[PDB]
Amino acid sequence: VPLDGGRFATSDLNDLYRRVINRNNRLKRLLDLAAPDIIVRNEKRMLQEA
Amino acid sequence: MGHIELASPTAHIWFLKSLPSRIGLLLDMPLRDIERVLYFESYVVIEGGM
Amino acid sequence: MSEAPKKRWYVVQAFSGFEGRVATSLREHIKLHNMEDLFGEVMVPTEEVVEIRGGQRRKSERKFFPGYVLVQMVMNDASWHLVRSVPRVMGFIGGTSDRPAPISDKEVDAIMNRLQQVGDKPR
Amino acid sequence: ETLRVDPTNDRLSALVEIYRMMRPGEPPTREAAESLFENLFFSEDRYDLS
DNA sequence: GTACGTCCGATCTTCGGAAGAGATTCAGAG
DNA sequence: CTCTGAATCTCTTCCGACGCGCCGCGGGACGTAC
RNA sequence: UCCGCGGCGCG
Repeated sequence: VPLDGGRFATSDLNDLYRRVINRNNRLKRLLDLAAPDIIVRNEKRMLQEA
Repeated sequence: MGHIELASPTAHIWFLKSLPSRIGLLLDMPLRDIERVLYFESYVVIEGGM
Repeated sequence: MSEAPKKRWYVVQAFSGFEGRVATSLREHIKLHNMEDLFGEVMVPTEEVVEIRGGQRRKSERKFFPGYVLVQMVMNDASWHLVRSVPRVMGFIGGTSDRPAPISDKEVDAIMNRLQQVGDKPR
Repeated sequence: ETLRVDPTNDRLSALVEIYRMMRPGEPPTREAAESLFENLFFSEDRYDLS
């Protein structure tokens, strides 16, 4: 909903989806550069938590 | 409706950490060990063999 | 100490966008306590891709992985306490929390070789 | 009987247990344990009664 | 002063009531 | 001896009446340039 | 602009 002013009343669903898609995109980008195993394990854990 | 191509598989909470753990008692496991396995703290064996 | 083990790299997590001041803070905390033998060098991978136009101009800083930074700590207790004492740092990451897990040497060599060719198209 | 149920009888060990149950996961070194204990009930900054 | 990209570290502390699942225990046959 | 076993103690979840009127605050901060 | 939180009040 575009309320008064140059601000947006973002629903929590939008924030959750943005976080999840950002984590997924970061993991997908990181998986094509042969990152260290610990790094991808931690990032996968973060994605699973999200 | 759209879909997000998850790079790595993830586990459903509703089928994991309810009062009866569906995956836990389907595989004849407690909840603590499956939780530890899913959150990247310990390894599990597949097809031990000889 | 009595033994002479290699100061193999470890990984410590930090807030995204705060890596530089975290590294500098590690530098002054290791300087003020005066154990230069215990700690080696700290460095984070960094890329410099240049574009003439299109918003950002003539320079752009990109990192392979921003949330993590590598250090040259050694398996001890006082040194690890010093690592966690620095602000804007959560802690170590690894297989187990009690002892932080190390990094494979062969992939360290591979990533060092990859980082040896950062400079492309000078001037 | 309370002293009989006591698992340990060392002041350093007692600091070890208090440091462990203050927050789990941390190895109990003596210096950090004493610094933490001195900052729970005996430090003027984080503890004072009006 | 102001538009814009990016991003998610310090510390909490005071309900019955019940329903159910998991860890413990000691009791016993032996 | 030692394993089982039924009972017991401990930890985790969910639940708590229904309508209405009015008012006030709501992604904020933090670096990076322009 | 039609949503959320908090507070006060009437049944």
